[PDB]
Parts: sequence; structure tokens; C-alpha cells
Amino acid sequence: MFRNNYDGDTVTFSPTGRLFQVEYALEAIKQGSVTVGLRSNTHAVLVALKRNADELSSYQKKIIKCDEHMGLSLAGLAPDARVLSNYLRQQCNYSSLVFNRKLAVERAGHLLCDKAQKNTQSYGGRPYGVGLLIIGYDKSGAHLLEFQPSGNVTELYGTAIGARSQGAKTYLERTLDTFIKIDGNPDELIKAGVEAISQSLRDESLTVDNLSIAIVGKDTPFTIYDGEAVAKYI
Amino acid sequence: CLVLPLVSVGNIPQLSIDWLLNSQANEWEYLEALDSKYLVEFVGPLDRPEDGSDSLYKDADMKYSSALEVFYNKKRGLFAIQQRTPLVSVNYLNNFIVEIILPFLSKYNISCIWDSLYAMEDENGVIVRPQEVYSLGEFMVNNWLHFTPTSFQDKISVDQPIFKILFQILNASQRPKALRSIKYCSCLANEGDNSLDSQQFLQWIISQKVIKNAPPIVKFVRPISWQGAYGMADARDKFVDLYN
Amino acid sequence: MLFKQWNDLPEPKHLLDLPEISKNLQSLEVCPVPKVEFPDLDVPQYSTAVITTKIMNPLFPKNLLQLTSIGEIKTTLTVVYGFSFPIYSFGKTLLFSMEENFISISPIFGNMISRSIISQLAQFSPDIIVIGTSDKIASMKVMTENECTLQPPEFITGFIGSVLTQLIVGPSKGLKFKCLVAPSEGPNGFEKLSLSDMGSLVDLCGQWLGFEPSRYSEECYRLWRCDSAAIGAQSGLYI
Amino acid sequence: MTDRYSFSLTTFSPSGKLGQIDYALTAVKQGVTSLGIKATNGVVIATEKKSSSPLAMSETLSKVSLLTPDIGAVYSGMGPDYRVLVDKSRKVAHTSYKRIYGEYPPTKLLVSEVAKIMQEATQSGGVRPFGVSLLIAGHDEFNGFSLYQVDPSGSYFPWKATAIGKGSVAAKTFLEKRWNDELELEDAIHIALLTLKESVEGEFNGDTIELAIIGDENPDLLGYTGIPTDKGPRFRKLTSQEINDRLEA
Amino acid sequence: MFLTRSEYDRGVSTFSPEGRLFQVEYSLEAIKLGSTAIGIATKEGVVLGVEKRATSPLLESDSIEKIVEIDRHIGCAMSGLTADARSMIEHARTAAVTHNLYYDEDINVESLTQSVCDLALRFGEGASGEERLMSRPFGVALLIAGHDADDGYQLFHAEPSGTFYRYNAKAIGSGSEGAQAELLNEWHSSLTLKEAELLVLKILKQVMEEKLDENNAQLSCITKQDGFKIYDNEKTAELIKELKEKEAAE
Amino acid sequence: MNIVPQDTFKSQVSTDQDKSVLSSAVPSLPDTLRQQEGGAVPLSTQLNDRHPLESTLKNWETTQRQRQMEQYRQIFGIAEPMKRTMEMEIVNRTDFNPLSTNGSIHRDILLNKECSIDWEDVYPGTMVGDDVHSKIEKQLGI
Amino acid sequence: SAAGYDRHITIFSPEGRLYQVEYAFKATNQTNINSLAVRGKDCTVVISQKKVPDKLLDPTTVSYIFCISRTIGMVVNGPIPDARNAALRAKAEAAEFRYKYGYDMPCDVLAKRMANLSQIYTQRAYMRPLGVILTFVSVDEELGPSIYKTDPAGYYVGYKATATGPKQQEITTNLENHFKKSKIDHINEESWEKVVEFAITHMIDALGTEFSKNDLEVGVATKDKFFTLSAENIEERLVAI
Amino acid sequence: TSIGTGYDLSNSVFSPDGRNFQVEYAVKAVENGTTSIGIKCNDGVVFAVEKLITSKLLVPQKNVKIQVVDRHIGCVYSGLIPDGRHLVNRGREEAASFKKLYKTPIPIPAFADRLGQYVQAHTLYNSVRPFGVSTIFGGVDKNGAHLYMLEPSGSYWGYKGAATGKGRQSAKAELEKLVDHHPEGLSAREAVKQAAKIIYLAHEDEKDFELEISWCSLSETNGLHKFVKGDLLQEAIDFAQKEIN
Repeated sequence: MFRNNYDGDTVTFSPTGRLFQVEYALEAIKQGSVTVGLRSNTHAVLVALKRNADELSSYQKKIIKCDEHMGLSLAGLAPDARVLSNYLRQQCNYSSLVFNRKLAVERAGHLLCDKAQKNTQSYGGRPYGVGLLIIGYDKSGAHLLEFQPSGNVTELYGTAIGARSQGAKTYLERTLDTFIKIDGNPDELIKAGVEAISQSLRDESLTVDNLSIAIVGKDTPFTIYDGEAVAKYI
Repeated sequence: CLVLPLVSVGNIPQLSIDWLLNSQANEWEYLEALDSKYLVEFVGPLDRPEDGSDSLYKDADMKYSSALEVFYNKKRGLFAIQQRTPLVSVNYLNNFIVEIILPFLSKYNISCIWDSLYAMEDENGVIVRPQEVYSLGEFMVNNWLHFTPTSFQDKISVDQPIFKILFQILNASQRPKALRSIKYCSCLANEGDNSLDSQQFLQWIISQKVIKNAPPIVKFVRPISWQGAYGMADARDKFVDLYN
Repeated sequence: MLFKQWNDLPEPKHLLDLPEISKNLQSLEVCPVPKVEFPDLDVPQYSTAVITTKIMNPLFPKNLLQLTSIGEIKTTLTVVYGFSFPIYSFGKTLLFSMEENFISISPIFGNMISRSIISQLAQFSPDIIVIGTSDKIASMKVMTENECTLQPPEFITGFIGSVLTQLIVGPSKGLKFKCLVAPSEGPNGFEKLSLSDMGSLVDLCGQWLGFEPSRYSEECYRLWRCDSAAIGAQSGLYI
Repeated sequence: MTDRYSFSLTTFSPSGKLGQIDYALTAVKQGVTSLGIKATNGVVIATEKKSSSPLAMSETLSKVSLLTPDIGAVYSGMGPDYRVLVDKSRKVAHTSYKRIYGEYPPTKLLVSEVAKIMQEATQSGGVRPFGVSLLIAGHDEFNGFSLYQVDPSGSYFPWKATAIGKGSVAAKTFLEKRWNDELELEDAIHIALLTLKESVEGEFNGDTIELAIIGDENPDLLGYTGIPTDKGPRFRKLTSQEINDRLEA
Repeated sequence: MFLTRSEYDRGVSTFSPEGRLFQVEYSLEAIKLGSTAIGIATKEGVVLGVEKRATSPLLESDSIEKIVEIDRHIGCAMSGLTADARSMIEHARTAAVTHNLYYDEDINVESLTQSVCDLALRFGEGASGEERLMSRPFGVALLIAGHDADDGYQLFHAEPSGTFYRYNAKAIGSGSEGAQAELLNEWHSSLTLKEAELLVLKILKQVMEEKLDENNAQLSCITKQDGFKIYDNEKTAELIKELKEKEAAE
Repeated sequence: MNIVPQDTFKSQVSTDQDKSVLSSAVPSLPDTLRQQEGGAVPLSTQLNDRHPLESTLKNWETTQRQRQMEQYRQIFGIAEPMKRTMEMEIVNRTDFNPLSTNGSIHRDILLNKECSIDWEDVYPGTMVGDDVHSKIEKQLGI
Repeated sequence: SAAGYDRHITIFSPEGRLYQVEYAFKATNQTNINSLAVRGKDCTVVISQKKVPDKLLDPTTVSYIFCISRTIGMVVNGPIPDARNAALRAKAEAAEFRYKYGYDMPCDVLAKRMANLSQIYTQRAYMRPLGVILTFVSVDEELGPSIYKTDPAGYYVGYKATATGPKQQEITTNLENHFKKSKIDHINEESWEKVVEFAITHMIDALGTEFSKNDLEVGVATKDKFFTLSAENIEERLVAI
Repeated sequence: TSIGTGYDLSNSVFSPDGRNFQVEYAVKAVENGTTSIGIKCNDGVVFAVEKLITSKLLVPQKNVKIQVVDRHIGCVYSGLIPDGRHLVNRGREEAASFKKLYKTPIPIPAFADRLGQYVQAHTLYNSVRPFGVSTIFGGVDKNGAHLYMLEPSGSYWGYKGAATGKGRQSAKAELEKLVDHHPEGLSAREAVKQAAKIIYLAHEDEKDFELEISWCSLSETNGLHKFVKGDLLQEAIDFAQKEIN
């Protein structure tokens, strides 16, 4: 009731000191399907469960390639996902064109945080409402980042976002020491990710239509497997 | 005396009723549920004082609360009405006065009305003294009420619901004979979080001794529903990406 | 954005923008009340009645069940308003579906319709199941006449609120009931649900109606995704 | 975008009145009294000085301002708006007239420029109207002496004698009973002093009232000699000693 | 615990407590107010069919244009506000012609659909970071049917949210629910062109209040060799008569 | 830190470079009728044979203002130029007077030109256009 | 209070007032400290009260006296953020005046400039006034010792002497009585140290209960320089009568 | 009254008492953040943060709660994470620009003034929001050691000891006691031990926590900002645990 008076826009604090529009934007992530990311000292992988409108429709794209050494997966709104993926592509292209340099994953996370913070303190727009998982390989090795649209970025060994992602996150926490040491064997890491995302399923089974995988590594350019390319991992 | 709050700006009267029914929970018990034909219907749990006192609902097999409830205080002999929802339309206000409130007054042989006004909507200039906050009256434009010199108003607009309530009470062809006087307390305020505003309004009403039987309140207690006024009680800790 | 308009001061929110029965706001008389007429039918012939709104239509597939129309409840108000309230039956179960609309239909019609339905059903004490939505609850709720799972300040309003009020404090107290409530957002007649809430609704409704899980869930899923009003922009806005 | 505009701050009430202009007029009516008297040989403009504290130096702040050597002005209302409008009028006298025709503008045209500036503030999306009223006295070759009053809405009228401020009605009546077509400048000064005597609650001396005249040319105020055709300023502000001497007499 | 009024559904840039944008939902509701359009994609071409709602018999029959030609290989059907669809169609035509000018080739159907969706995003931040262009989302939905060498015959659904889907069969408009149920029941991957046309006519007849004839319904198809064409009234009338005879056979 | 304005020449041209006056029949070409410039003025003629001092005079005050903002940034911080620019933008955006072209009093106070006159002040200065609606469309962006 | 609008922006009320301006005026007494300004024969002295209730604060960083130019000093009554904003803008104004007109900015001209900016804030809807009161002191090369005060309403005026704060009335009355007794609009002393001691004595007898060297701040303007005194200088002044 | 109805829905609005309620609501948002303290010793500063433990999935070296604005300037903040990151970025930009222009590290008071002006500019218009963070920053320059605290209103002050967050009352009481017990001054190592003790004592809320400490001293770190190695951190933790139990 009292929250109803102080949640008009992002330039208003409640009398208790709460910014409710940003909290609602954060809550918007739960409306998207689950994505899992993980990595070892050599490779980083993303696993995504895709959804279709109905039987006659296609499945949504959950994994987007940014550059030959970096990519991401989405959970949340579609427009903000499109905007942020295009922005990251532009930043990687600028780095390559101007410096002949590969954009670092940490730099991409910082740029995303800077762009996301702006919409949460000025009137006339809205905060973003998408969580992102960013995998990459650079001069410091393999990297996985979690971006929250409040303007936050965290570096983790593994994580999951989306609806009912708590089970996958718990599984990743329990078995950290196992997949943290899978070096030089992409298949084992991908299977560990698939098993992790299997914990978040509810009355659902992974198929060749609703499963998407992505991998990046030292000698592996960022590659996306869809359809029959994931049939071996089921 | 029967206390009838009105659904007005800031929900200040209703909130005040909560204070009155939780700061002195010992003297108050749930009495009756009135008909809610002209209100938006409401079903919910039973509210209790925050400090841990016993619920005003003494019956053990009742687990639900309706939109319009009447509580009674036998030690002071005071009747209070808690209304959860506004009227379906203003047109039915007359019905609400004629077929609901007046039968109760006649049935219990009751021998005030709490309200708030928004200054920006004062299209008839009834606010003659903006310096003061409250107004107390006792019994186009109407002059049927005698407001104290310290009140912010001396008349009431015909657009206000209080005029319709007064007209229905006075012009009733079979109004109860036991009804003697009418008291009308109103305050000027602005929308927002009006818990402290309601507390101050109740303090002013009690200090002015508008109701003789009303005892002073020293320790104010909220119900437990107010803890959910900003959503989940422990929601702030959930957003680890925002607060640190 | 250099500024925000000075004159965009919000209106006080203690007023609900509900439709007005009559244009004359200065009237001193008593506004007329809608008259409700309830149908010929054999109430004892049915051992169960289901009271809900149109948003729960996917929970009752037509071909899978034996949903057949039996009559219409007639509500008329003259100040002239007229409406029809069809009643369906499948097996030995009744079904009263209410078409809420916060723009066109006043809550007074819902109040009177609920009163008439409860008055007619109280003469035989059948099995009563209430399915509805609320914007004030955090998760799905199952309630009965003996236990209320709501915590303050959660509550239920609307037509389902009218039905529960009639069943609890009306002139027909004591009728046992089961109430299933799902979280929702949006004005009355335009609510929306989450996919998980839709699945939970399907599962619990199937369990309470005694149907096989797999086929019922398939049919309900297909009806939910077939451009139902409660799934408006879920697929196209969230990925 | 929703910031490419801003709604009008001054709108018509249902009765047909612009509320902000009326409230500015009320603010003017709460101000200190000022007056002007038009004679055959000059115009007198007078006002009452006020001070927040006795420790203030009343000579630093002057309610009487020279717009041109032959045009001066006085006020009733809010001081900062006065300062802004006086600076603008002094600039406009040069940009619009003296840089074009080589001569200072007549009284009526400068009044018209000021009134246009004030009117543009009542049809805006982000400034309130000026809450001030103006008295402008002047002289020009083809029109003689003139006295004008300008309102917050931007309307201006010529007066034989007038007053604005808190004591405006009584002062207007007193001037109505004490004006004629054959008055002289000294008689006008005496009448102005008598009229101001009825409005000042405190000390009525030379350090609490302010007077200025549009009279004859003052070649001693030019600052240079040698050109017989160069006329001195006709605007002259009376000193406190002169006001005291006139009050004693 | 009191019933007050919520106001989170009035601004396009305001979140609900659960993270929803209700102006997009209301734009979809505006879409549902329009007439019905059905698209069916097969291996021999894509069929589009629309219902013409004529409020008055004085309205010109050849005036309702719910089916337009974006390009020789791309056609479109619209449902919702026609004024917004006009701008969307102009943008799509410009994009196709510009792609031909700069690349000397036909544009992919998916690329054109993506461009239209990027335009539809313009009520907020643009896909390339552009400033906001319009004050509200569009109130139209599009069915885009095309053929290209990379992916064959494709049918896409474009919505005001900026998201498009690929469909085997899709219905939009007022009678979209029953039509979509019929499409779910009656679509298979081995349909021919004439069977698709007959199915479109049957579903339109099922979901239309007025009696279906050549004046309140319109058919069109896109094929690789003949491009995009809209059937005249005689061909559609012959198809309707054949459908009636087939129905009366049983 | 520029004294004389620099980088005043165009680097690209197009037939749709003037968004205000574009043909509705051919949106890629300008509208000659609504330009109201004599009808025989191609854009190319504006690229050559200009007076050398014209660009210096047209951009002088903006250049001095930018130098002042740069000095404030160097000596005071980001906040000072940010606040000055915000004030000026608010004042300029809230003013809409289609019947007059004079600058406001508050703009002159912010620019510190209350008692200053230049030739722009002395010299402030058809069939189609020059009406209120054209200014409304240009101001609102519609 | 404001009924409808006038609670956010500066437009006229039905009574012809600007409530936001008056509220900005009331905002000037938040710090609950007082300041006094007096003129000597060839110096101008400003004395401000220091209150440091917190023991964790660094006292040397607490100050409401600012140096604007070589000859002008300023004292601010009100919250310190708006005070620092005003101080920076005044520094910029004085420097720009010197650049544009070839000679140093006088105190009264700077006061008029700040007052004109305040008028802008009082008339524009999307701008708020600064809840501070500014007092400029100098020894002008033409006008001699000078004290000029500006307020949130855009009003400015010069003073023989002035006082501002929650207890300004008592100091004003004491100064008025002293100037009645002496019949001179300044202080007849040849050194600024005696003027500082006189101002300290006036402050002590007006406020009461006296103070130590750490509760005071003193700024002195001469014909060449405005300078703020340190704690040891104030201690010497307190000791020396 | 803490809640000003009718004057708390816009940023740049004065209440009838002359108060700005949106800034106060930002202050209340600050008061719910994690506890942070700063202590000024004889020749430097020490910062201490009560970090809350998280999942093991976090990379241990990539999540630090003490930010380095520059080689001689370190800061911590309590409130909103994005606001703190934004203010740290602005501070880094200001320090870099000053060092480029004047070929010397920026003095602490100049940095404090620039940051304070930037914060204060966000209380002037209704199209922005006050920062929901309070910052404790400091370092060493040619004049010595400086420690400052900056609030959402743009108000900043220099401190002998500063505390912010949920456990601000107990931390402030302990800092006052430490200042009283050492009229002469304090050393860097004693400051580190006392910072660990104060962070441990201030904690009162079933949840395990860790501690971060940071130094900047002339004698210990050559006037540079450094973190705490294993040995000193372990010693300070042992001292704090002895203090608690």
C-alpha cells in the first residue's frame, strides 16, 4: 500500500530507502528460462534451455556470439538482450579495428556495468531487465561473468540464471572441485553442464530442439551447437 | 457513540481506526459483520496487534475477515467500524447510509465521522484558515455544522460526501430517535505514507475530547499487516545485486 | 531528459476508477439495484459446482470433458443494463463462469450474481470449488472453510471475493468449500499469469476434478498457449 | 520526446481569468506605495524606502532608476524583478533605438518594449509572470512630458497622476482632489510629499523616502562642455538634504 | 491491508512489481481488435488469407489492403492499427530496396523481419543504441511470407514487442484462437499448395461471422517462380465453390 | 582551448542532409518549393567561394564558451561545466516564442551579457512556411 | 503550507507569495550558527561561530568562510554543499569580470550578480533556489570598507554592519545601540586587530557564555588582501583583552 | 517527522521546514548498507570492511570490496552498488585528469571537493536522483594523511575516524573510545588491529562474515595504498577474536 506511492519511476526513493523500479527490473529475470554457465582452466561453456511459442513455432535463440573469443546467453526481456548484445558486438569490433586487439572479458563487463547504471538514476527511461552470462577466452585464460541489469557484474567459476535456476546453482556448488579441473576435455565439461541444467527441469526433458550449447577455449573459437549437434550430449 | 471512518485522501481515517483498535486491544472485541452490497467485496486473514496481544476476534471457528466490520468496547461503550474497500459508486452512498448505517444505529440505540480533505481539490473555498490543520464540527454550500473557531473550515461543499451523509441522516423519514448529536472531525493532508499523519490525527481527536468515553493513548501499536505495506517483510536482503 | 513536467502530479489513489451507474451525481434518492434471475435445473442432479471467472477457461477443455450449456442467469438493471451468465455442466459437475470487466461491468452485478448463486446452492450443500486470482498474494494458495492460508496484508477481492464473502458471512454460512488462488497482475478481466502458476493450476485442478494427469495436462497446456488472455505477451517479451 | 516542450504555467480559469496574473497583482498590492504626478513643467516620481534593519544603508539600494537621461522609473512589488527589467530596458533603449536612429527612444516606445517583455512572461512554459508594477516618467521633443503605469500582464496606461502599492486607493483619492491642468513642478513635488506623508508609518524624513523629477535640462550633469547643442539630462534624483529642506518648508 | 489503486500500467517505461510492461500487453489487445489473417507455409509456396470487415456496404471492396507486397519474393499480412502498419510497410520496402541497391541480391526474409522488429523496438532504446523515436509501441502484428535460396519458403510472425517467430502456420486477429486450434489440428509437413488454400478458406469460413464469399475474403500466395501474387476475385470464388463441393461430398 | 574557431568545413554531403525540408514525393531529394530560397540554389554552390571571415564570425561565441567550459573542467572539475550546460539547456528548452526571435533575459544573465551589445543584437535579422505550425513541428520533432 | 502546486515549483500562490523561496529561507538556519560583519576605518571583519559537537571530526576542515578573490571574502549561512556551490560560482564570476573589463570586481557588483542569478532561480520553474545567505566583505578602492548581503529571494543590500543566524535579532539590537551611542557608522580604530577584538566582544555579550579559540572563525579584509586567521591568531586576540 | 508527505515525491523540493526529503531517504538507504570504517593514524589511513561470505563459486581474487581510486587514494562505500561504482569511476577520472594536467598526484582535499560538487549537483533537478551511497575515502599527499566522509547531500568532512552502515553506532562508539584513549596519536599496525577489532565487534547479525583491511602509510607502504597480506591480516583477526572472546 505504501509501496504503491513510491514506485513511479527510478528517480524516487521510498521513505525506507528503497528503489522499487530497479527491484522490479531484477524480478523480470525470473520470467525467462534457465541458462547455465561454467568453466575450467582451459574452456568455458554455456548451456541453454530454449522455449517455443507453441508446437508450430520455432524456438527462441538464447545464445548469441559477440566475437571469435567471446559470447553470452540471455535470461529476461528480449529488447534489452538485443540492445546489450549489439552494444557488446560494437565494442569488440571497435577494439579489433582500432588496436588490433581482442577485447577482454573484464573490460566488457565494466562497459556493461557503466551502460546499465545510467538508466537507474535519470528520468525518462527504464532500467534494463535481462541477466547475461558471458563466456570468453583471452590472454588471462577462460572467463565466466554474470551481469545483473541493476548494473552489477560478478566473476564466477559457474552459475545459473532464470526460472528455477536454484537447483542448477546448488549442483554447481556441490561439484565445484570436479568440473574446475576438467582441462583439455571439452566433452566432459559440456556433459557436466548438461547434468547441472538437468536439475532445473520440471516436467521437462532435454531434446535436440530445446537444448543449445556454446563453448570457447584456448584452441576453440566460440562455437554454438544446436539441433543434432547436441544429440550426442543427451 | 459510533465511529464511522470515510474512505478519503491518504486512507487516513481507516489507518487511524487501526491505531485505535491495536493500541487498546484489551478494551476492543470483534462484534459483527455488516452487509457489503455496495462495497467492493473483501476476504482476508485475521489481523492482530504487532506487540503480540490477543486477537480482537474472540471466536475460535472464525478464520476470515470481511470488508465491513463492527467492533465494540463495553468498558467505554463505543462502537467502531472498519471498512476495507470503498463504495462501488458514489451513487450508492445514500443507500449505504439509509439501509446499513441507520438500521445499525436504531438497532443498538447509539446516541463521530472521521474524514480528510485534499487542498488542491478545494473548488468551493471551504478552507478559510490554511494555518490550522484540523476541523471539528458539531450538530453550492451548506452551513448546518458549527465548526470551532480554530478549525480550517466554517462550511462544507455540496460535492463532499459528508453533506450527503448529513442530508440522509437529517431528512430520514424514520430516523432513530436515540440519535442526538453528530460530530465531524476532518484533517488536511497529502497522499503518501500516512501512518504518522494518522497517529497525529488520532492524538488530536483524543486530546480535544470529541468523544467523552475515549481514553488517552500513550503507547501506539500497529497491526501485523502494516509490516507488508512495502511488500515482503525481508525483501531488501533478496536483491544482493543492488544493496551492499 | 532534462526535466519532468511540473504538472504531472499523481492523483490520490484512494479512489478506484470504476464505471458509474448513473450520470446524475447530485441525486438525493436511492439508486436502483440490479435484479438477478437464476434458472428448470435439477440442483440435486449435480453433486459438485465450480465457480470461477473466464480467465480459468483453459482449465476446462471442451472435448476432453462433456461441457454442455444448460441455461443463462439473467441480470437486468434499469436507471438499461442487461447481461447473460451461461451455466455449463460436465458429468455431475456444474460450472458458473463470470465475465469480469473493470471498464464496462460494475462490481454490483458481480455482488448480486454471487448472492443469487450462493442462495440457490445453499439449499442442497453440494461440493463447492472456487478458482480465482489475486494481485496481493505471493504464491498459490489453497484454502477451506476451516483454514485460511493467507497472511496479512494479503487478501482477495472481485467476484471470487464476493462468492467467498457470501459463503463465509452471508445468510448461508457453513457451506464447505475449497478455494484455489493463483497470483496475477492486471485489472479485473485483464489479468495475466506466470507459466509456473499455470502449471500448478492445471495440476491442482486435475487432482481435485479426478482426471488422468497426462491427457488433462496436455489439453490444458494446448489451451493455455492458444492465445489465451492470461498469456498475452509472455512468449514474445521474455526469452 | 516529452522534454521538447513544457505546458503553459498561465492558463484561463473557468470564469475567464488568468490566475497567475491576478496573483501577481495581489503581490503588487502587498508592496510599498509609489506614486507619480504629471505637471506642466515636469513629472514627479516618488516612493517610500524600506529597510529590513536600521543597519542597512538605504542609499545603496535605489527604487528609482534612470532608464534614459530623459526617462526614469519606479516600482511596487518585488525588487529582483525590478532589477532584471530595468537592466533589460536600459539595454533595449540602445539596441533597438539609439544604434538605429542615433537618438534615445520616446517614453511611449520604451514603455511598449518593457510591456512586451512583461507580456511574453505570461505565455510561457517555465517562467511565471513578473509580480511587479511599473511607473515610468519621461519627456520627449514631440510629446512633451508623460507618465505611464505598466501592469504585470503587460498592459500600460497613461496617467495624469496615479499611485500603486499598499496605500494606493487613498493616495488615488487624495491626488484626485488635488490635481489641475495648471499645476507647476514645485506644486507637484509638494503634493507628492503630502500624499506620501499619509502612507509612511515610520519616520517621514529624507532618509526614508525617494523622489526624482523629469524637469529641465541640467547642463551641469553632462560632464563635458563645448557643445551648445548637447542637452543635459532632464532626469534628476533629489538628494536627502533637498527632501529634508522641502519637508521643513 | 486496504484496497487502493495501482498505476503501473500507464507508462511504457514503468515496471509492474513482477517485472512486466502492461502497455505492450494492451497493444496486443489492440491487435486482437483487428480482422483475421492466416498464413500457411508448405514446400510449394506460402499462402496468406485475410478477412475483409466492411462496416458499410458503401465501402469500396478494393480498398481494404490487408495484404501488401514488400518485395517480389516477400509479402505481408497485417492485423491491428492500419496507420502504424503503413509506416512499418514503408520501412520494410525501403530496407529491401536498399539491400538490393548495395548488395545486388535479394534480402533474406529473416533479415527483413529482423529489420521490421528493430523498427518496432523504437518506443525505447534502439537496437544500435538510437534514441527513442515514438511515444508508444505499435498496435499491429505482421505475418511475413517469403522465399529465399538459403532457407526456402518461410513464414514469420512479427509483434510490437520487437520479437519474431518462425511458424509453419499462424493466425492473428479477432478469431485467432479457434483458427490457431484448427491450424494445430490440421497442419502437416506434406501439404500441397491447393490443399493449403482450401484449408485457409475453410478456417476463415469457420471463424468469420458473415457468410464467406469472394468479397469479404482475400487470398494470396508466394512461390519461387511466380513471386508474390494476390488472387483475383474469380480465382478465389472458384476455390470457394470447390471447397463447398468438397464439403457437400460428405 | 581554441581562440579562433576550427574545423568549420563540411566533410560529407548528401541530398537528404537537411531533414527539415525533404520532399514527400521523393524522400531522398530536398523540397525546392518549401525551401523558398529562389529555386536555383543547389547545395554544391554553398561549398565554394565563401568569405573567409564568415565561419570565424558565425562560430566565435560558441568557441569562446567551449574554451571557458574546458578551463572550468581543468580547474574545477566535471561538475562545473555539467551544471553550466544543464542551466543553459533548461533555459533554452523551456522558451518557445514563435512570434519573436529575441533572446531571453535569463539567457543573457547566464551568458554574462546583461550590459553588453554586439552587432548581432543591433541587427537581429513568404509564399510558403514561416508560420507558427512550421515552428511547432520543428520544435516538437514531429 | 502550499495547497496544490507551489509545493514543488516557484509560482504565485493565491496570496501572491512564493512558498519555495520562503522554505529556502527557512533552510538557511539548519546549521544553527551565527555570523557578524563590521567595518573599521581601513578594514572589514567577519566573525563566524564554529560548532563541532562530533569528536571524530577534524576541526580544521570545518569552515563557512571562503576567499573569492584577492580582495573579496564571503561568509555563508546555510548548509555547506550549497555554500561550496555558491563559492565556486562567485570565484568564477570575479575572475570573468576581471578578464572582461580590465579591473578588479567590486564587492557590490559581485553581490548584484549573485542576486541576479538568484532571481533566475526564483522565476524559472525547473530551477530551485539555493538555501543559503551570502555576505561579501571587502575594502573597495572607491567605496572603502564594504559589507553586502544577498538572500535566496534575489534581494541584496549593503550594510554599515550586519548579523545573520538564529540569534541575529540580539546582535542587531546590540549593534544598533552601540552605533546610537557612538554616532559613527563604523569603528574608529587604526588596526584590524582592535576591530577583531571588538567584534569578538560584541559576539560574546550578545550570544553569552563565551567560547574558546576553537569555537570561532575570523576573516579580515584590508585594501590589498582578504585573509582568514588561524587558531593561534584567534587565541592571541582573545587573550589581548 | 521522518516522513514528509506532499514534499517527498520530487528531488529538488524544499519542505516547509526547509528540508529535502529525497536526500534523507537516500540517507536511510545508506544506513542499511554494510558496515565500513576508516581510521587516521599518525602518518596514514586504514580502511576496514565487514564483507559477507558468499557462494564458493566466486573467484576469490576477483571480488574485492575496497576500491583503489589511485595509487595514494583508497575508498569504501555503503549503499547501492551501482552508485558506488559510478562514484569510484568519477573519482578515478578526476584524479587521472588532475595528474595529467599538473604533473603531481591530486591532493586529497581537492579530490574531496570535486567529488562533493559532483554529488551535490544531483540534488538540483527533478530529472535525476540523489546518490544512495555514503563514501569513506582517504590517502596521503605532500601535506600528510587525510580521511574524508561524503554523504548523499554532497556534504563531506575530514575525520579522525569514520563509520557507516548498519553497525555505525557501535563502530562510532568504539572509534570515539579509541580517539579518547590515544590523545597523542596512533600507529598503522595498532590501527589495523583496532580496525579488525571494531569490525568484529560491530557485527551483530546467524551469518558468517569475513574482513577486509587496507593500509596507506608513509613509513609502512611508502605513501601508497596496499592491501593486507596473510600474516598481518591473521594477526589482526587473532587480536579481534581475543577481544570478542
